[PDB]
Amino acid sequence: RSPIEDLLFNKVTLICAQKFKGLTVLPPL
Amino acid sequence: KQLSSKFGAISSVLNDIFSRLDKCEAEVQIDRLITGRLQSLQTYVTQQL
Amino acid sequence: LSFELLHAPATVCGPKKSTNLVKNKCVNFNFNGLKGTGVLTESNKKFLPFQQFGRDIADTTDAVRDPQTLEILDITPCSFGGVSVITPGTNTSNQVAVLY
Amino acid sequence: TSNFRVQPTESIVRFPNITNLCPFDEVFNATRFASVYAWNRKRISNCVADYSVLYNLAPFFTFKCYGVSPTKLNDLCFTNVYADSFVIRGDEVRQIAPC
Amino acid sequence: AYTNSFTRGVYYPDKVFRSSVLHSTQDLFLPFFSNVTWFHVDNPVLPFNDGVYFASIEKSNIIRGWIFGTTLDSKTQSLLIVNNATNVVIKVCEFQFCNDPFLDMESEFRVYSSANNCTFEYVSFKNLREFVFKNIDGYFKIYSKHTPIDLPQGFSALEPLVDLPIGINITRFQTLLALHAAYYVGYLQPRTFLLKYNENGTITDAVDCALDPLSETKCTLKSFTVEKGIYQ
Ligand SMILES: *[C@@H]1O[C@H](CO)[C@@H](O)[C@H](O)[C@H]1NC(C)=O
Ligand SMILES: *[C@@H]1O[C@H](CO)[C@@H](O)[C@H](O)[C@H]1NC(C)=O
Ligand SMILES: *[C@@H]1O[C@H](CO)[C@@H](O)[C@H](O)[C@H]1NC(C)=O
Ligand SMILES: *[C@@H]1O[C@H](CO)[C@@H](O)[C@H](O)[C@H]1NC(C)=O
Ligand SMILES: *[C@@H]1O[C@H](CO)[C@@H](O)[C@H](O)[C@H]1NC(C)=O
Repeated sequence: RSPIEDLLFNKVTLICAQKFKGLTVLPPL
Repeated sequence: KQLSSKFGAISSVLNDIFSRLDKCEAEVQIDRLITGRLQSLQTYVTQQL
Repeated sequence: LSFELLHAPATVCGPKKSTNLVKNKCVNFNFNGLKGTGVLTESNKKFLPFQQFGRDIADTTDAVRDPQTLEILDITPCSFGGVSVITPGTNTSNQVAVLY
Repeated sequence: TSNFRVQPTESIVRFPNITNLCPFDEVFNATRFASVYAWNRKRISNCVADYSVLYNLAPFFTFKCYGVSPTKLNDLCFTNVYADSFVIRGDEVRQIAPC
Repeated sequence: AYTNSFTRGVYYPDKVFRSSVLHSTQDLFLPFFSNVTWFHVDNPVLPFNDGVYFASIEKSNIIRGWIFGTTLDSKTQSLLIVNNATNVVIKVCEFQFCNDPFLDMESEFRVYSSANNCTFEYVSFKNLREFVFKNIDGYFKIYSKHTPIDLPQGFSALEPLVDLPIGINITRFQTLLALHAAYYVGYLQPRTFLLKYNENGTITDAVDCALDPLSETKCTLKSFTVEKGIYQ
């Protein structure tokens, strides 16, 4: 990634509790 | 937090209802839980759509 | 014969036999009237001496306190997940691939 | 297709080590009972209730139980038991109910 | 003789353990910035409604217990908890108090002349002690918290010490002093509090939801920080 993109991904932000209760997040393809 | 809701039953978890009530007396409580848990699921699916 | 719910350490019930517990294994548990399925692991958290079994956002018994050994445990559910079957086609071949 | 899970192997009971018996003889096989205006209150705690010797006293006209189901008096374990013993007539048996 | 109390009177409502959970509890916590009465040295008598929050800052051991009851005579039962500098004892039955109950080598027990029909008994400025007594479902509970230090600044979480299943009405409150030191007493009210937990599992801050509309907005957003905008 470019330094502009390196600044871009750093400006965008428990998962175990949701993972236990039947809620799973599929990773992007 | 809606899973954490009681939905008008005696308890918000099925383990307590299984430990306290017999299955025939817990039929109504399980029915009252599903009627509302499936509704929350449908509302979440509609919002996601 | 009035009764109150499990908001305190239990005192009076039947003479059920209390067997020894195991750790890091898929075993059912019965801690003072509540039952569930999972594994028992040692925890590094802290429970004030007056604290009973804990709870979470989803209102489940994540951690329990042993009334006999006064020990520290966690409750976590079993290894579960979705299974995916890769079918290239009914007319092509009967071979499938299993994905977890 | 579906969802897989790991089945449990055995069950573990971790009840506290209580050996003394509850004094059910002084509340069920008492010489006399109080009235409905001066009903007694007995604190039963820190003992074991077998829930099997009460059936040898007399046949029960009603066994109504709100909340906890009779079949499951042994699986649960309570922390405080209150007893209110008094006597009523036959037409006033159904009056022991809320509302 | 009136001083406001802020960020005091918060105790654990239940017996559950939560970590990093912004759970809201409705109980009898002391309202924030509420007027309480403080007497300095007597032993006046105060009504006991709902719950009573008690605080004390002394240099030596001056408070020698409390008196609870309804009429404080030989007609109705009264509750007495006293410490004789060795172990705290709890005994609630029919007492008979004098006009000026006081304690004076702590072997000058003269709070009551004689007792009868006893029902229950039990045997167990750098100092700050806080006590909370309340009656719910006929279950007496005592919350205690001691820490070294005109209310002190900061926050403190009160922990339960003993549990008493007395199940009697209490409407008369009276403290006991030592003769030969100021104490803070307040009245508890039903309020809604948003408690915050951490990784260790202790309360570091609390919010009284009925103090100011900012706290109501914090209750609505379920967070301690509110951003720029308009909220209903
Ligand atoms: C009974 O349980 C207590 C826990 O409260 C324990 O301290 C004690 O050693 C036990 N007694 C036995 C196992 O004989
Ligand atoms: C009640 O106590 C009397 C006193 O001896 C006894 O004879 C009677 O069998 C008891 N009733 C029972 C055990 O049901
Ligand atoms: C408390 O009451 C006193 C006397 O009326 C008054 O001077 C003081 O400002 C009050 N403080 C609060 C917290 O209202
Ligand atoms: C306790 O005393 C108060 C005041 O005397 C009274 O209002 C209340 O009804 C009493 N409690 C009971 C259970 O009678
Ligand atoms: C509180 O947490 C800190 C770090 O998170 C830790 O160093 C400290 O030991 C904890 N306090 C207690 C009493 O465990």
